[PDB]
Amino acid sequence: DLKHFTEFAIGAFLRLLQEQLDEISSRLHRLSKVVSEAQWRHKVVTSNHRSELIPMMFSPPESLLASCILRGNFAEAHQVLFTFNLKSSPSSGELMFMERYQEVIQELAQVEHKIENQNSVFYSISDVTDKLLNTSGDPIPMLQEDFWISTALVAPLREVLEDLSPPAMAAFDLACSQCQLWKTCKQLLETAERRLNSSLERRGRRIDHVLLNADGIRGFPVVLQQISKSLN
Amino acid sequence: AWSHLPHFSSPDLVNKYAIVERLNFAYYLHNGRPSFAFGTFLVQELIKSKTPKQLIQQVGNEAYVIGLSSFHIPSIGAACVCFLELLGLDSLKLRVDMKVANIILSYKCRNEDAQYSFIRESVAEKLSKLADGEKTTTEELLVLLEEGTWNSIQQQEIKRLSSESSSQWALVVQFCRLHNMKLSISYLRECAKANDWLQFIIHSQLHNYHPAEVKSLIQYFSPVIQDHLRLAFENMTDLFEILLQCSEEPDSWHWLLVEAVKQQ
Repeated sequence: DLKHFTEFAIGAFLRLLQEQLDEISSRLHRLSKVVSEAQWRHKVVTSNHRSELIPMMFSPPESLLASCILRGNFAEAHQVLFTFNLKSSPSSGELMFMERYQEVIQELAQVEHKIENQNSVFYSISDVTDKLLNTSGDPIPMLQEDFWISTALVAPLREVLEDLSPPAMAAFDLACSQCQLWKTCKQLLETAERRLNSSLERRGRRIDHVLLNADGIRGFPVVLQQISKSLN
Repeated sequence: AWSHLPHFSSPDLVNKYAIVERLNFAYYLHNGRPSFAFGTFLVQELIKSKTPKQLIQQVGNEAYVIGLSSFHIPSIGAACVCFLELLGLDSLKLRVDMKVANIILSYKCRNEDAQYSFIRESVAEKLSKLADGEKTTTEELLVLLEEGTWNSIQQQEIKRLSSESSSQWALVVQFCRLHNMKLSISYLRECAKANDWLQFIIHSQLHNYHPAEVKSLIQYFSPVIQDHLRLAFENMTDLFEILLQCSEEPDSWHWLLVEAVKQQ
């Protein structure tokens, strides 16, 4: 009775598998191609589990990239990006941000304590800001404003969305990333304010302040100015 | 019977296990991408929210869970506040939770010797328990809050019942009310034993101390400034009294008898 007896495998079985494959090398190309993507993924999937069933081992290339971003590791996911036979997802820009904003935050984090100790810089901080605000090479997938509108595949809340500032939609986020010094807050607010002004000039629309949202939006620029004036 | 040469994506098997996922808002929040968090949330869900009230409430519940998950870490807390504000709901439940957990540090760390991570796990378990509305656990948590608050007050090296004392102590009432628990008698007594009326008046007042409690705790002060107080806002065992206050009944013939049958 068979039922009586009822990642390490990702190594062991693959061992004899590649052993037989090489012995033969000393349909099959189709067969090898199916196994061609395994070991790296097998590594990566093991790298996925080690980061934290075959259900975990059968994620769609979208869900595959999802798990790759899950731990927040870009270097390991880079190979999956290169060999996935697909390069269409905003997660590309997400990886862009994870690669850039990380070192950006490290530099900013050092810059704050450096500034305090010197008092015990603004141009460099603004430069680090632009390092996300401006792209040296290809534009950031989120760098487009209507890219948010691009994500809209359509309403009553479209006007609410017209209050959005995608260029700041990450700028305020990062200001909340770790901004932790007095003038540092001052700048991380003021530069984002410059961004908002640029958004409105690009928006070319008036500030319908009285335009209360029935759906339940409390005001993107409204909340922004609330924080600004509160800091003031 | 696997007739087709299958692989990591056997079509029938692929259907048998097609389990896809979208980048849920936890990605941005857990990272901390506030404005983008709300905006992408709306992009995916606001239109998709066929039940805007129900979906909004569900998202709020998720936001509260996420926030409670990360008491110590600063960035997660700030993100939680911003996402709640952009949501369109109250901004006091999460802040109350955060302030309570933070103030619970001192007389759990500077008084007990343990690795901070086990303490964090225990606190998180207790926090989820409180989220279940565990009234007994709620009472224990508030009790510890009072104890640690007293320790912290002492630490600042000031009078235990000065003005800034109440200033820090406000949170004591704040929590109890916020969690719909009976207003605990925190500093009323602490001033009651010390014979300081112009704290049992004021600090009685500016939180709306329900009229039962103030009178009930009035019996701690002194011989003097006690009779001038029990009668202050009112609105036996002595024969010179039981009969003096016997000119008040219907006539008399029953108050005295009813009082005298009871006590032999």
